[PDB]
Parts: sequence; structure tokens; C-alpha cells
Amino acid sequence: TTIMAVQFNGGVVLGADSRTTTGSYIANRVTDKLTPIHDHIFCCRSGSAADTQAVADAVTYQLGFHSIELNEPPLVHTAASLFKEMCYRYREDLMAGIIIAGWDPQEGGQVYSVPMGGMMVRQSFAIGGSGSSYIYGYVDATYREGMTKDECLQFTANALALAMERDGSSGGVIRLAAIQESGVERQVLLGDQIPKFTIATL
Amino acid sequence: TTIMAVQFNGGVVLGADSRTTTGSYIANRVTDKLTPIHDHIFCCRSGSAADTQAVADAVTYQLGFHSIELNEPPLVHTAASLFKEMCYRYREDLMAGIIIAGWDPQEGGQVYSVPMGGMMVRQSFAIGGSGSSYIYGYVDATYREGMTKDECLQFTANALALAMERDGSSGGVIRLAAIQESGVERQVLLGDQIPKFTIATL
Amino acid sequence: TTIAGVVYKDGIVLGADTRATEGMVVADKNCSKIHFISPNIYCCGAGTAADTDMTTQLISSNLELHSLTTGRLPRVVTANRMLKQMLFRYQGYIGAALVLGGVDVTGPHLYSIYPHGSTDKLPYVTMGSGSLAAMAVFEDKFRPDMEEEEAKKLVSEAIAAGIFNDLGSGSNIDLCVISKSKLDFLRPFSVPNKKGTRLGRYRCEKGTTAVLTEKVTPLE
Amino acid sequence: FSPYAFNGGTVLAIAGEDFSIVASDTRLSEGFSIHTRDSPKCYKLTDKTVIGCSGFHGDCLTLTKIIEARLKMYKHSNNKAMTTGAIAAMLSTILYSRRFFPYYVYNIIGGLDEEGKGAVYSFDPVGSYQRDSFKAGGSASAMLQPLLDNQVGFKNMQNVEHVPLTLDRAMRLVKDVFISAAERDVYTGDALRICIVTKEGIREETVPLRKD
Amino acid sequence: TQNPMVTGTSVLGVKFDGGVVIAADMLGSYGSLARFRNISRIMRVNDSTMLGASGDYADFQYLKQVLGQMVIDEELLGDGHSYSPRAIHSWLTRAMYSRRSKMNPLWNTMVIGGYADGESFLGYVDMLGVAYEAPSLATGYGAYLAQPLLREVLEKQPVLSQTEARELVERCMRVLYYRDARSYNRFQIATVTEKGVEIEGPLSAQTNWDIAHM
Amino acid sequence: TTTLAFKFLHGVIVAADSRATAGAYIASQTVKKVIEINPYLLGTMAGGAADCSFWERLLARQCRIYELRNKERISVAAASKLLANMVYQYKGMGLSMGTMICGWDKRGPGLYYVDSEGNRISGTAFSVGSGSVYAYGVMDRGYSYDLKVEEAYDLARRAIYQATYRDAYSGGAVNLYHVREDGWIRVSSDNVADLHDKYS
Amino acid sequence: SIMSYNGGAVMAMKGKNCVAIAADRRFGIQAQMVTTDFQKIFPMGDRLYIGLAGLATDVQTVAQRLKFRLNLYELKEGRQIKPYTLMSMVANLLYEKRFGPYYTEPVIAGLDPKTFKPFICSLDLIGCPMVTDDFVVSGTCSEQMYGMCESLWEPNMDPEHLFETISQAMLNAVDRDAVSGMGVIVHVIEKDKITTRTLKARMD
Amino acid sequence: MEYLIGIQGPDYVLVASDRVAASNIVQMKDDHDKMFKMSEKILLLCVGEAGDTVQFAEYIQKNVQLYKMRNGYELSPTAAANFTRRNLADCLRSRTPYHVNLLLAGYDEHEGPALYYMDYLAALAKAPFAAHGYGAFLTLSILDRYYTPTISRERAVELLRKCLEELQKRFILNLPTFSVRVIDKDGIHNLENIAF
Amino acid sequence: MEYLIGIQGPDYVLVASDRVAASNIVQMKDDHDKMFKMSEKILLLCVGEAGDTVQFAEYIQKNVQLYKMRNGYELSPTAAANFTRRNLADCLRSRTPYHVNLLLAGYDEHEGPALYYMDYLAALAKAPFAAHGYGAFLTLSILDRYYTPTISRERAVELLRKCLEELQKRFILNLPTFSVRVIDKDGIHNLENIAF
Ligand SMILES: *[B]([O])([O])[C]([C][C]([C])[C])[N]C(=O)C1=[C]N([C]2[C][C][C][C][C]2)N=N1
Ligand SMILES: *[B]([O])([O])[C]([C][C]([C])[C])[N]C(=O)C1=[C]N([C]2[C][C][C][C][C]2)N=N1
Ligand SMILES: *[B]([O])([O])[C]([C][C]([C])[C])[N]C(=O)C1=[C]N([C]2[C][C][C][C][C]2)N=N1
Repeated sequence: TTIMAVQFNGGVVLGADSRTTTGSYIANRVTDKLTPIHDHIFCCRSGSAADTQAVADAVTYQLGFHSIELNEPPLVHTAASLFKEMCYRYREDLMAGIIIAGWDPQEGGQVYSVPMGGMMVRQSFAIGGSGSSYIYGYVDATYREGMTKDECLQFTANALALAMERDGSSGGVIRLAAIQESGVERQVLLGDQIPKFTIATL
Repeated sequence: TTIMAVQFNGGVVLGADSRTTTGSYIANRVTDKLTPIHDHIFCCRSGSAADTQAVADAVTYQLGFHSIELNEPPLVHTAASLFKEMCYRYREDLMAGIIIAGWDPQEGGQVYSVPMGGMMVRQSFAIGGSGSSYIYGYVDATYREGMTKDECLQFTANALALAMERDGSSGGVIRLAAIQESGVERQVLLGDQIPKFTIATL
Repeated sequence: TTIAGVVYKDGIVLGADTRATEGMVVADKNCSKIHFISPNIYCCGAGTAADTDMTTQLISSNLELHSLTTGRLPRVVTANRMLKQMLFRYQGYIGAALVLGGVDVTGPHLYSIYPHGSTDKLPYVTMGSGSLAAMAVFEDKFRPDMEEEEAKKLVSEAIAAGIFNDLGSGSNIDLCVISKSKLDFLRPFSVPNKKGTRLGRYRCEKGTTAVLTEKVTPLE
Repeated sequence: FSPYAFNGGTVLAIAGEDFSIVASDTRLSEGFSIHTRDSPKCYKLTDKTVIGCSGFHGDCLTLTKIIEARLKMYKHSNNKAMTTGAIAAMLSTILYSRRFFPYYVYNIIGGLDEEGKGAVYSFDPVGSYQRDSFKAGGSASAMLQPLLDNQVGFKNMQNVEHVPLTLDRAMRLVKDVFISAAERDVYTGDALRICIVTKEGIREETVPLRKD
Repeated sequence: TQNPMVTGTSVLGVKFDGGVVIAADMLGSYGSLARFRNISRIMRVNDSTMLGASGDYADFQYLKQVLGQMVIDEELLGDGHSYSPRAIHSWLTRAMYSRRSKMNPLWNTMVIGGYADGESFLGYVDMLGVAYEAPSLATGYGAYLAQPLLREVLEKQPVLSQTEARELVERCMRVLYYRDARSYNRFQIATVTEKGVEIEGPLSAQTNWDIAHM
Repeated sequence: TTTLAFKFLHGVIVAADSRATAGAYIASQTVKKVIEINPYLLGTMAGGAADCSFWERLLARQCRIYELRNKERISVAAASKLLANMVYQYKGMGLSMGTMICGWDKRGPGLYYVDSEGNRISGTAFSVGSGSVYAYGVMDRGYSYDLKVEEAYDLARRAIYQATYRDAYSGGAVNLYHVREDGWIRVSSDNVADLHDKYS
Repeated sequence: SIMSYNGGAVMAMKGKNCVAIAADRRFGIQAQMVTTDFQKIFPMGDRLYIGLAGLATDVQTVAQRLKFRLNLYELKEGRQIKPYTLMSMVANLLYEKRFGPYYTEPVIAGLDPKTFKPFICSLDLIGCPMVTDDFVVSGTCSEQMYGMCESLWEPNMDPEHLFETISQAMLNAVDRDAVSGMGVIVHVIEKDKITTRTLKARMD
Repeated sequence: MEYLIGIQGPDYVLVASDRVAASNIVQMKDDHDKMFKMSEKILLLCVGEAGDTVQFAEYIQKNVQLYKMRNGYELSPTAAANFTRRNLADCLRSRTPYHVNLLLAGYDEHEGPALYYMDYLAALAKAPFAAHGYGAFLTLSILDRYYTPTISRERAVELLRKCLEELQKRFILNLPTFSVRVIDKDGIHNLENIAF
Repeated sequence: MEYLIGIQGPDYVLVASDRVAASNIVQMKDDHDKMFKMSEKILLLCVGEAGDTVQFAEYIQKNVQLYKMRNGYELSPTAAANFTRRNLADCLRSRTPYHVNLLLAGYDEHEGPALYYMDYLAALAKAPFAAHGYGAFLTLSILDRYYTPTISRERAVELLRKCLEELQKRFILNLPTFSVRVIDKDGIHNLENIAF
């Protein structure tokens, strides 16, 4: 699994792979890891498929009801706090690595990291999954403040592509998402559209 | 541990960190991982300090004696084959990740990889150690054929610096080495000279 | 156990504590941890006491035999190689982590040998259970090319740090100065601990202990 | 996950005919490191009772707090302070309440009985207890018990007239045995707190020990 | 919490003449990986109390919110009474022991530093419920490396000044960056005096690598 | 621990050693292994010091409450049955105790053995503890139902003495009790060292 | 522990111009005592005695193999073995079985041949020599012995004063141990005599 | 569990042993002999491991009998007990250590009767009386209380009966018959079996 | 190991059991009773777990005696054996399952003698004769070869002796005395104990 979320002025850019493996076998080669929690709030799932789906459904329910009572677009921090609560409560029973990223009228585009234990930390960009270990040095040397919504989409596509080649648990296609104030725009990157890097050869 | 070896027209460029940790404690913060096997043949050590030192001493002895009988500069492939023999023979007793890289009159600058199991494979550049996992995506996206002896030194310094920040077992200074037909040139990169990358901040 | 060593201007200064414990009980409050390898090479040893003695005793006899043959002064590399090769052959089963320091033709060298067989050639080293306490003093006050008296004060502070912060080390402080023209074995160098004076006597007056049998035998 | 930690520390207790001395070292430790050099293990319960605990510090801090609260509740319903013997009998039931997840504490209550003579009660981790003359509990309990037996109990001595245990002679004995326990035990050291329970209140004395 | 996830290293603490100073590096480690390099591990409880926790970071965030509510709740009554550094320390000791007795503890080691009624308070609470007071504290690997340095300065100079204690904290942070494999060269420095709790940073140490050339 | 009990013609004789151990270390040597439930009821203790002490004290509180309601002293069979049902609830939980209830109710002298495992049998001669095997040897050898009071005291004292000589976990002194129809009486409390000088 | 299977304790003290070596006499398998006169101290040559504590089978084996070596050594270089030389000999023997050691902690005590200088020392199972100036203890109740010797031993005691100190230390140390006792044998080595008396101990 | 016992008198040694060979819950033999005649005045009682007892007792016996053939004189009880102790102690840390407990009884012309006790860890100990097995716990106290150093042969057999009678009523195992022998200056004598 | 045995005849049931209570290696009692009188014509023999046997046998007994009080008539042997089997089977998968093996013997006026066998897994089985323990292996074959359905009471006791005599010589345990009872139309009768 290789999920990634970066942010720009307008909003945020999400990305993930689509491989679901049960051992050394790919049960689902086109999994959709990016899950919408609300209109402008998404979340990348990593870890256990059953655990991340159960939590996302629960949070989506709680956030929807909360947003209907307050009669206002929910805050991205509120969605991240809900996720964090369940992730911390059942930390000994769940295996998730959720990355909440959305856009709200108050703070704009935000990216939150909710790792296994259940802690919540806001970053400008976050990477998760088993294939995120190979691109830690790449994102630290390529990320630059001031990236636009176009550069963020190329930055995420480049990092995900590099992690899919080295990780056996990551592969398939690339599902991107650019969330701004206007709305959400999904986009898939297949074979030819997936960034390629010449393999060192003698 | 984070060792790395790249090659160019003339010869090769080596690099490593200098941290030796026994748990969560740094027993040696300025370890010299680059070990000379011969005049123009070096080797980066990774894994167990006692196992890599024992093997390097043995190979250095065998290679020295072999080179004195043949009355000719030893081949880099010969040094790598010796390492591979002991690494494979005692694969269940040793824990090493040697990277043999040198320069000889026949094939020029070569880089050989001899991972834990004891296999031997020649590459244009190789990375080893526990901190090499974080820079796998970086080297695949930055490496380009045709790099000169100057660009190779900047490429190795950049990758080692990125691995030292994410890995707890890697740190200290950076020991580089550029081996050509003229000879070997060692160089250390301390605090201020170590490449720095602005940490993402909000 | 707290053993340490540094490399000053023209020599080597080794130090160690004098406490030996058998679990959480002090068995010996004045044991020697600095072993003689040769006239110009000494060794501080921690880890398994029995193995530390036997390993240094064997290597010292090998270095003495080698010295008689060559007819020259032994090198620190020779002692290092012998130790590290023998230690590696036992696969770590010989718990003997020692600090090897001496002065030869190449100058003053300080090594640190670990049980498995790995060695490290640094300007200052610390071993034992109170190694982290002594390392903090070396990482806060150590300077290259120090004076003999400065190196003796800095190495005394390192041993003192371990003696007062580690439960496995105590008693006195042992020093060993090895230079290009001298060898000063100062034992003890400093006595920071002293048993409190008795508040009353508990002498056992004769006849206080009953006897069932008694047999005297006159020796020649 | 281990819920216990050996923190060391030794506590002594000698009972006289008019007094009761309870001493202990003030060094808190763990493994090979020293937590604090100033941590006495003696707690004043009432005006004629002092409790001394050693072992897992977490349980010592909780047990002591429970005893303090139990004494206050007992005085509210019975309208009088709890006696040494009643505090010992109550401690037994508190220690045995956690019989399947026991307190890793070695308690030694020392005070005065109804008559006015020194009383010393030794306890075991689960709750068992008995009244004796002298007692040593902790990491140096095996190092001090034998000495008190010989010196105070006059055991293994054929020609001794058995002189009464005076308060001045017992004060030296506690200082002497603790100076020998600091030479051998690695958990005993730095400072010795001495509480003297008499009819004129509880006095406290502090003497230094080895730091190594 | 049987197994910690993202954890923090050692937290330093030393009392000086007129306050308490606490330092902690800003790093969240996931095993041997430096995952989060900008997390604050020091929290200001109230005007006279500050807290520095090491170990499981998720547990620290839970305690940070459970303590914040307490302080807020007490300020709503506005009766003049406020939680002192000693009362917070006591509350934490009972919370740590209670969790440890239920075989489900909060994997943390806290350092409570406060300054109320003309007294500087430096507490220390671990995950087992073990607690004590001292002139200088150090958790994690700081007890083996920084504790010996802090204790060697307080033996010849029991009372320290604000500038002296701060200069000593920087020396300890620098030594921890050379020997602890789970530390970062980016830390925060909190100080609690008569004026209140103040946090500075991120700060760095002046590391020297002369020994690498020899 | 070494405790024995046997009922002869003149009541029941109860004897026990006084030594507590903490492994190899001898915790104490003045422990009272015989607890008095009341004037006509005796209870011995063997095994877990805290286990036997807390449960026999709980039985003593139960026997006192029983006598207030029924206005009569509890029998030896009912007392042992009470204790047996108490320890059965925590069966296979770690409890370690081997007690012997002795007294003189309606049906003459009664001696019951009750352990934490679940046993609860009546008899004429019992022996609990780690030194019980050695005590049995001397007991049986010299046991006679028509033994005189003085001869019964000797047998009980000699039986505990030999058991403390062979077993390392038994020592201290030898506390002897004698249950009669008028109630139990404390016979003696000779020290083992003084018994060794008399049997040599 | 294997060392606490047979019990026993040995003690060696130093005096002015004399040495004392005491030991318990109880031989027993775990909690059961077999005999009460087991030998734990062996004579290695007039003014040289060796006390062994630990596994009874290894106590006899080590005492017999050391005697075998000591006999050959004294015949080869016709002279009396020196106290310090015996310690090295014993340490060497124990270190041969470094990975399958004998369960016995030796305690050597004697006067130096010709100089008559007191000498006491103790070794661990793998032969780690430890020469002290006051006393050396070895057994299942060393903690109790450590506490007695620490507060009873005096710098320069005489034969009679030394005998009282080592007897009071052993008698009170073995009374706190369950698998140690059943009699105490003390040997006081002087320059011209070897007094041996059995103390009146508790038979518990 | 097998049972052995020895009682040393002023000029004689009295040894007895159960004669019950058993597999799992059944007694295969009720007249088994656990005594080995090493010499004319030496008896080796052996109990323990199923196959080890006979293998070890026969090896010692062979060597003790070999000693007399080549030398002309027999080994003494002390020397025979030290030889067997040295052999059992050598195998202890070997590949195949014998798990056997034994009692050596013998009569030396210039030393009288000797009774040696040995466990499976090869720890030799001379004693006035001894026993092996689970029945030793029940009979050792009886011995202690009634045994005197000047005990006569007639009282030694009467004392033996008491110990065996105690086993009959207290022990949980079934030991109905016991083999009895006595060694003095006229060699080894077979005594009538004590049956119940 | 405890031993129980039952022999059902034409109009009587013969049950016997060892009376030995023991702790570790010593017999604490040599006259213990393992038979429980459930009713006037029902006996419940119980063996097994130290504390479970009495706790379980007394609970059943209490309920069987309660049944007669409130109803006026006693429970039949079949119903009493089904009631006890249902109670033992309910605790089997509970928190505290009793580990007890038992034999229920009774005489029904309109059904004659009944002998029920039950293990610790609550499996009820009517049988002409049965046994429990380690001694059952040695005596079950003797029963099989000599037992006939029309066996008389006198021969039933003679047959019982044979089984108990076999235990005396073959079993490794010590079982010297046995409790014997017989249930017919006149209730339960105590028979002289068979001692060896
Ligand atoms: B990823 O590899 O971490 C991925 C993230 C999920 C899709 C949110 N996880 C998985 O690949 C994955 C597979 N499974 C199950 C394993 C057992 C069979 C059904 C699938 N769980 N997570
Ligand atoms: B690296 O981290 O992989 C490094 C490579 C070595 C230096 C060639 N290894 C180590 O850090 C290391 C440390 N140790 C020993 C552990 C036990 C104490 C002595 C050092 N072994 N390898
Ligand atoms: B006896 O030895 O059984 C005796 C009987 C008691 C005093 C009534 N028991 C003990 O001596 C004893 C030992 N222990 C524990 C053993 C494990 C360590 C803590 C003490 N409890 N009772």
C-alpha cells in the first residue's frame, strides 16, 4: 500500500495505489483506497482493508450527522479528530494508517496524519503504507514550498510511481484526487500514463 | 548503516555513514566503513561489524597473496568473487552486506553487490545498509547515465545525507572515496558540509 | 564496571573502577581491572571477569614470546589483532570487552575490543555498565592534544561519573599513564569512597563461643 | 509488560521498652541507575506509629496513601486514633485483598503498644505478619538480620549477661548495621533516615552513607 | 497500550534559582525511522505548570487533552483556587498507577516542572506509577548520559541561575545528539518562572566532528 | 513446616514447629502455626503463611457468629466443613494451606484435616507440612490409643523434633497443645536446641 | 539453582600471623539431610587449606583432581606449594571447563611457606581469583556471611580473637539459612600449630 | 519406587531391599534381587533407571572381580566405594550418564563394617545407616530415633522390621517382600526374607 | 488411584471400593468411605478429583433427598442416574467442571437391581458389572471370564474376592482394605470389609 497527500494554496492533492494483496497474491488489482468522508473531505486508507473500511464508514456516518446538526460544512480537523478517536480507542484491535485530507472554509486545504497508534499530526504532506519507506528520501529532496495544484499532482504521481516499483505490496494504477473549494476531481493513471524511470543498466 | 557505491568512466565513487549502534546507543559515532582490499579496490561494510571485519581481513590476505603470485594488479571481479565465496559458505553464520568497488586495467571501474545470502551481482550503482530503504526511490529518480566523477560525488553525498536523517542507525559524518586509475582519494563531510534539505514546516 | 581511556599529547591514559559484584552484592571492593599486556601496552577489561583475565593473560604471553623472537618492542596492532581474532573464533561466547591502549613506534594507540570480535580505533573509549556515564564526560570535556595532567583529570572524572551513577561500579579509581618515555601505574589514584567509622565495638570476648571438640597439632 | 519494578531499599526496626526505632536508606533505583538520592522509606502514621516499606515504589506510594486514608476513616467512626496493633491487623487484610495481584512491598510497622512498650510488626508481601523485637526487610534484609540476632538477641553467645536494650545503644546499632549494608549491598547507600518513636512524639535523625 | 508506536526520546529537567527548565527534542520515531520531525513533546498545563512526556506519543496526546480539560474545568469556577505543580504531579501518579494496575498502561515517562508559591517543583512519573522529586531529571537514554552531567554540576553548585541552568541544558542536549540513536538535532526549551511558562525553539546544538579526522 | 495431631484416650494432642522460610532464607523462627478459633477449637497451619492465617481467622469469625445465632458452640465437623467450603470456591487458583481442626464437641474429640486442594477427612493421627513424612515415622512407631498424658506429650515432642532434624524447612521451637473436654491447654514450648541436648 | 542443591558454606578469615577457615557440615539432597559430617575443607599442605562449597559431587571431584595435580607438582619441583601458586593452579583447573564448569566456589586459606604471611582468597566456578585482606565467603548463605564479617572482623586479631570472630560469623550466618548448618568445623592455622574444633551449633 | 536400606553395627552391616520389579501399573516380579555381590565382603545395592542399574552395577562388579584376579587380594570397601563413585562421576557429564542411586556395604578386616551412600550425582558419604527411594522419607526418622552405635545384630533386625512395617501401613506403594543380608568377618550371609 | 467395583446379580447389586485416602506418597486414611447413600436403595460410589468428589456427591445426594421429601416417594435408580448424569454433563463446559468417575447402584421394586457406570465426561451406561481406576484393567478380565447373569450372592462375593486378590499381587498401589455393600429389596446391607 502506498498512499500520499500533499497540500497547496487552494486545497490538497491525494494519491494511492490500487493493489490489495493477500500474501503473495493480488486479490484486487484495482482497489480504490481514496475514500470520501464528506463533500470536500477525503481519506487515504492503508493497513487492514476490513479495519479501514469499518472505520471510514463509521466516521462518514458520524460526520454526516454532525454536519447536518450544525448546518455548516464540516471542518477537516473535525473529521481527523473523529478518525483519531476510534484509532486510539481500538488501537489494540485495529490496523489502520488513515490520512485525512480535505478543504474547509476556515483553514483551507489541510492534511492530517493518523498512524497506527492513533496519534494525530498535521503536515504539509504525508505518506503512508508499506511502500512509503522507499520514497522517504525522495519526498524530502523534491518537496518545495509554493507548489501549485499542478505541481502537486506531478509530485504525487512521481512519488507513487517510484514506490510501486520497489514495493511488492504496491502496484496497479494510480488514483489521484485534487480537492479545492470548487470541488473534487478524481483521475486515474494507467500503464502508459504512469511516470517511468529508466532502470540502471550496463 | 548506509553504504553506497556508484561508477563513472574513470572509476568508481564510494560512500558510507559512520554510526555504530548497539541498540539505541551509538558505540562509535565516527566509524570508518570503507575498507581498502587492495591498492585500487575498496569495500563498504554493512551488517555485523565483527563479521564484516573478519571477512575483509581474510579477503585482504587472500587477495594480497594472489596478486603477488600473478605479478599483476588484481581484478575487481576477483576480489568480489573471494568475498562472495566466504559470504555464501558461511551464510548461516555471518551477517554482512559487502559492496566491492574498485578499478582495474581490464574492465575499469566496477561496482559489485554481495548481499547477505552470498550472491554476487554487478551494477552501475549499489546501495546497502538499513538506511538504504529510504533512498531507493531517490536513487532511481536521480541517477542518470553519463555522470562524471564530480557528479557522482554529489550524487552519493546527497543520497547518504537523505538516509541519515530518516534512519536511526545511520548518522555522524560521511566518508567518501573516489577510485580511478591515478589512485584513491578519501574525503569526509562533517556538519556544515553535509547536504541539507529544508524540513517541511507549516 | 567503568573502564575508560584517552589519547593525550604524548601518551595514553587508562582508568577503571575497583568494584566487583556478584549480582547485587559487592564481592571485592578493590580488584584490579587494568591488566599488563607488555611494557608499553596495557589493557582495561570489563564483561566476564574470568574471561577478561584468561584472554589478557594468554595474549600477554603471546606478545612476550613474539617480542623475544623479533627482539623489538611490540605494537598495539599486534595485540589488537591477536585479541580480535581469538575473540571472533569463540563467536562471542567469551564475554570480554576490553580497552587496549599503548605506545609503540607508530605512537600512542587506543583500541576497544568487543566480545564478538569487533574493534574500534578512537581517541577515547569507555566500556562496562557505567560506560554511558563516562562517555558523557568525554563528550563534554575532551579536547585533542591534552596535557598529561589534563588527561589524568579528565579520565578521573569519567571514572567518577560511572562510580557515582552506576550501581555496578564503585570503590576507588585506577589510572595508568603510558607515554613515549614512561609507564605510571597509579593504583589507587583517587579514593572518593570511604567506609564510615564504627559507632561501637562488637568484639567477641574469648569464651563466647562454645566448643564440642578441640584438637591441636604442632607443626614443624 | 511487567507491572513490577525492583527499586531496592532496606528498612530496619528495633523495639525497646520505651522506644521504637525505624530506619531506612534513602536511595531509589532501577536496574543500575539511581532515580533519586533523597527518598526515605519511612512514613509517620500516627503519633506512636511509623511504617517502613521497601520494594516496588509504585506500590509503596499507593499502599501508604491507602493506609493514610484508612486511618482517617477509622477515626471518624470510632472517634479515636488507631493503635499500633490495630494498624498491623488492618494492614494484613489490605495486603491480602490483592492476593492475586499482590503489592510488591515489604512493610515493617514500628510503634508503641497500649502499655507503652515498643512494638515491631514484620509483614510479608501477601499480608502475613507477626510481632517481634527487631526486624530487617528489603534488599539487605539477609545481611542485617543475622547481625541483629547476634547483637540484640544474644544468640550463639555462651558468656553474656544480656544487658537491657537502651535507646542510646540501639541508636548506634542501627547506624552500625547500615554502614555495613552500604559496603556490600548496591541498593543501600547515600543516606540513612532514623525515626525514634517515644512517648514525647516522633523524632527524626539523618546520617550520610556511601554514594558509590 | 502493550506496544508503543510513535515514541519520543529523553526529556531533560533541571531546577534553577527562580524556576524550572525543561528540554525535549521534537521527533516522533517509528522504530528506527524518524517519521515526524516537528512534533512538540512539551505541553504547558497552566500558568505555573509544564509537562514533558517521552515514550508513546499517542498516549501523550490523550493525557494532553485529559489534562487540558481539567485545567479548563477548574478555571470555570473562578474561586481563586488553582492546581499547583505538586497537585498535577500527584494526579498523574494516580492515573499512571491505575492504568498499570488494570494491565493496560499509558506508555509514557513524564517530567513535571512548575513554579508556585516561591518554590520550583520538578516531578517525575513513569508508566508503572513510580514517582519522585529531584533537582534534575532525565528520562529515556538521558538517565544514563545526561543525568550524570546534571548531577555533576549540582553537587558543587546546588543552586543554579536561570542562565546557568539553560547553558547546562544545551550541553546535555548536545551530548544526547552524539550518543542517542533515536534523537534529533531539533529541540524545544521550556522555562517556568514567576512570569509563567515560556517555550522557545526549535533550537539546535553546536556539534563538532574533529574526532572523525583522527 | 511440620505439624502433627493425634487423638488418644485423653483428648487430642497438637504439636507444631515454628519456622518460616523465604526460599533458602529463614524468614522467622518464632511463627505460631497453631491458631485458636475458640476455647475448644484449635487450628494448625501449613503451606502459605498468609493463606492459612487469613482463612483460619475467617473461620474463627464465622464460628463466633455461628454461636451467637444458634446459642451454642459449633461442632468440629461443622467447623471443618465451613472451612472446606470456603477454600473450594478458589480451587485451582493458587491457594496453599493444609490445616487440621481439633476440638471436643458432642461426639468426643474430633480431628479433621482440610487442605486447599479439596480434601477434608477425619482421622486419629495426621501430619501436614514438608517434614510430615519424618513425623509420621516416629508417630506411628510410638502411637498407642491407651497412651498416658505424659507419654503422649513425649511422643508429640519427639515426633516434631526428629522431623526438624531431617527436614530443612522445619525448626525453631516445638509448641504443644492438649485439647480436653474442659478445653485446650498450652502444654509447653520447648526449643529444638534444648531438645537436642536432652535426646543425646 | 544447581549450587543450592547440597547447600553448605565456607569462610576464610585473616589474622595477625594466622588464618582461619570454617565450614558447615551438613550434607543433604535438597530439603533432606543425609549426613552431618561431610568434609568441605581439605588440607593442601601443612599450612594450606582449601574449602569447597557447592555441588557435593563437584566438591569431591575438584578436591581430588587438585590433590592429584598438587602431588605431581610437589614431586617434580621438590618444594612446598605457595598459597598464591595454589590459587593459580586451582583457577586454571576450573577454567579448563569454561563451558561445562564444576559447580564449586573454592576458598583458599593458608600461610606462605617460609615467610608465614597470611593468605586468603576465593574463586568462582570458572576460576576467577580474588585475593582479599580481610575475609572471603562461599556458599548458599554468603549474604548472611557478608553481613557478619563486615561488622565483626578486626585488622590485627590474634589466634584466639580470630577464632571467636569466625565462629560467631558462621554460627549466626548458618542460622538464617535453611540448607546450611548441622555443625560447624573451624581450622585455625598458625605458624607452629593447627587447632581444629567443632562448634556447638543448632541441629535444624 | 524401589527401596534400599542399610544399618551399620559394631562389627556388621545390615542391608535390605524390596524385591519388586514393575512396569507401569503392574508388578512383573515379586522376588527381584537388587543386591550385587562385588566381593566376598562387599555388597552393592542399586536402584534407579530401568536399564542403567544393571548396566552400571555389572560394570563395577566386573572391574572389582578383575582387581582380585590380577592382584591376589580384594579391594577394600572404601576403595571399592571410591572406584564406583569415580566411575559414576565421570559419566555424569558424558554422553550416557547412568541415573542410579546406590548403597555400598562391606566389611574390612582392619576397618570393620562400612556403609556408603551415593546418589545419582556421584556424591559419596559414609553413614551409620541410610536409605534410598520414596520410602526413605518415612523410615529415616524411625532409624534416627531408635538407632544407637552399639546396636546388636538381633536389635538391628528388629529395628529393620519396624521400618518395613511403617512402609506397609504408610507408604502408598506395594512392597510386600524384602531381601535381607548381613556382612561381617565371615562374609555375606543371607537372612530370611521379611514378608507381609 | 482409587478403586471402585460393581456386580449386578439377579436380584441384588454388589459394590465394593478401596478405603484409602492418600496425599502424595503417604496414605492419610486406611478406612475412608467412598460410598454415598442417596436413598434407601441407591448407592453412589465416587472417585476422582480431590475436592470434586465430595462436592459433587453431596450436591446430588441433597437433591435426591429433597425429591423424596416434597414428593413422598423416592427417585428410581434409572432416574437418579440420569439426574446425576445431566448435572455432570452441564458442568462439563462450564467454569468449574467436576472431574469425577462414579458408579451408581440401586434396586427398583419394579425393575430389580441396576448398575450404572459413568466417566468424567458424563457418559452413562448400564452394565452387569463395572470398575473404576487403574485396578479396573487388572480385574475387568477376571470378571468377564467368571461372571454369569444368574450368579448367586454367595458366588458374587467369592468372585469379588478374586478380583481384590488379583490387585494384591499385581497392582503396584497399596490397597489392603475394601468396603463392601449389597443392595436388594430390603435396602442396603453392610458387608464385612475384605482385608488383606
Ligand atoms: B495495503 O497493502 O496496505 C492495503 C490497504 C487496504 C486496501 C486499505 N492492504 C491490503 O493489501 C490488505 C489485504 N487484506 C486482506 C487480507 C486477507 C484477505 C482479504 C484481503 N487486508 N488488507
Ligand atoms: B550498520 O549499522 O549496519 C553497522 C555496520 C558495521 C559498522 C560494518 N553495524 C552496526 O552498527 C553494528 C554494531 N555492532 C555491534 C553490536 C554489539 C556491540 C558491539 C557493536 N555490530 N554491528
Ligand atoms: B511452613 O513451612 O509451611 C510455613 C507455615 C506457615 C508459617 C503457617 N510456611 C512458610 O514458611 C511460608 C513460606 N512462604 C512464602 C514462600 C515464598 C516466598 C514468600 C513466603 N509463606 N509461608
